[PDB]
Amino acid sequence: VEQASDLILDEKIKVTFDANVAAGLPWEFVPVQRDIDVRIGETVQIMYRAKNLASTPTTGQATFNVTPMAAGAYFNKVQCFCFTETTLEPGEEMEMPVVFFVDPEIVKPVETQGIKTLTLSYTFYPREPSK
Repeated sequence: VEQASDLILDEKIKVTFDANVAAGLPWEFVPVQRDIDVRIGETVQIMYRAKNLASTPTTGQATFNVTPMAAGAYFNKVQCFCFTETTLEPGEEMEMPVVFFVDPEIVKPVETQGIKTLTLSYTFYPREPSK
């Protein structure tokens, strides 16, 4: 419920935020850490910063894959309305909080059965004018 307060058994989930950026998004999209720990629900705060380094505005409606492979399904809050990243003029600092906690239901099916690093491959690469 964008908390977990039952699901939080003291079992450690790792998560590994592979934040990639390419030309298409000429924004200084810094990961906070490459990774986090959550105890399977432990509802953390991890911000992100994207500072625009272009000479004209861009958009930033970037694709993400929230899975090492098997899981994805067991990611809590795979999408929502009001995408954080969006649009910036040539200079400005976007920064936004994120919250992330893996569902312990991951440790149920044969699918995953050991899988517990909900790796978020972010690919910041829509369209660049000329930075």
